[PDB]
This record gives sequence, structure tokens and C-alpha cells, in this order.
Amino acid sequence: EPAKIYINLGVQAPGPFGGGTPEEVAATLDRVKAAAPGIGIIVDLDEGAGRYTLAEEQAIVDHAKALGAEICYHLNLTVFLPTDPVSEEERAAAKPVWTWTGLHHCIPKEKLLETLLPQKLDELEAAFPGKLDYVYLDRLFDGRCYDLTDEEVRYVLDLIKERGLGIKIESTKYLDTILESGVKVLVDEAVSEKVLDPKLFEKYPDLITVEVLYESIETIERALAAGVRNIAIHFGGYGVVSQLDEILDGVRAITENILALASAGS
Repeated sequence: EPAKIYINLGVQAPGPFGGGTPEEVAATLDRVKAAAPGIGIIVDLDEGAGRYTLAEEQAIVDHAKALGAEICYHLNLTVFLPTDPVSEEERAAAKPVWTWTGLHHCIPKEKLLETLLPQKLDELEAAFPGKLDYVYLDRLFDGRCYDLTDEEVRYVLDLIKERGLGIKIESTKYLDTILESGVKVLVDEAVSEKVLDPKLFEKYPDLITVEVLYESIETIERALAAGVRNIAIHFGGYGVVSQLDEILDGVRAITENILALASAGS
């Protein structure tokens, strides 16, 4: 219920553009922690971008977990049928969808939730045993393949509660059902700016963490005024080292922001 501040670091593998090597990610996390040892860190893993090997992700997660950071991971569910096209009532069960790569057939909603989603979570826990804190379910909750019933949503939220995981959401479509099940939620930046506000902050304060892009004192002031109790603050930058420059500047500016707000509320 007391207000808490978190520093959000986006971590993706090197590509022609930005990203960061495992060594750069570890070096950045060490400097960020040294700059604000009293502020939590949330690592947004896997978010023209490169990809990590599994061993690289494991080394990154191990280093961040040892520092005490929380990890948000992209589950990256396969929701399109095993490329082999389908010819029967499976066609009636596989919703045809056109993406940037043409026609695809969604995996039947029953087979995904029953066997494929729990297996993906089991493979996830086997690779990062007890080291993940939030999971991203874009293709499941906000994809063009599935419209989950309220019963199916609670079944999913039960699958990640069993693994001790929260969820990072890109939309408010299932928000109220998310808090009702008592799962931790990480609200992405530009979710409302892309309607739900105060009521849940007063209802479930310790369940909601809102990620905001820092601009000025108004960023922290508006979040506190709206009732947010956990504010994950993302700074500018693209690669991990470029984010480090913005974070180190932002830690100094945010200290002045909180100090000025404290004198006004005194």
C-alpha cells in the first residue's frame, strides 16, 4: 500500500539496430542497481530485433535474479497450426486468419489451452526454474485467433497462478477478470492511450504495477494522484547501454521529482 518505484529495462538481443549482449545487459543492470540500490528493477526480456540463445537468456535471467530484479518473459505461444495445412473438420476447428505472411490456420482453441499452453509453461519453468515473475500472453489474450470466454480466461490465469506468475497485458479486455483472480498484473505503457483507472488502484493496489515512460515530474505526480502504488518507470533509449544513459540521468531527476512532491505534501 505504500508507494513503490521500479526501473524498467527493455532487454533484447543484438540486431542491426540496438539491443544488448549478455555482458552488456549484466553491466547495465549492475550500474542501475548501484545508482539506486533502494529501487526495484523489472527486466522486460525479449522486448529487426535479434534473438538470444537459450543459454544466453539463462545467463541473463540468473544475473538479474541474483541482483533481485523481477523478470517479465514473452511466452511466444505457437497459435498457428503446425504449418502442414489441414483438410477436414479440422478446417472448421482451425480459424483461418491472414497475417503479414498470408493465410494461416489457428490451432483449435481447445487443443491450445488443454495441452499446448500448459506444455509451453512447463518448458518455460524447466528453463528458468522459479526465476520468472511476469509472463506475456499477446498471441493468446490479444491475438486475432481467439476470443476466450470468462471460463477460459480463469483457466489460463489458474495455469500461471500454479507457476507463481503474474501477467503483463497489452489491453484492458480481461483486466477486471485478471484482478478478480488475484494475479499480479503489469500494465504496459500506452494501454489506455491506445477505459480503466482509479477504481482498481483503490480496489487492488498491491496487484497493479503501471509501466510509464518518464517525461517530467508530471509523470510521477499523475500516477500518484491516480492512486497507483507500484510505478514501473521506463526511460528513453533503444539498446541496453543507451537505456543506461537515460536511466542514470532519470534517477537523478526522479529523486528531485519525489523530493519536490514531498515538500508540497508537507
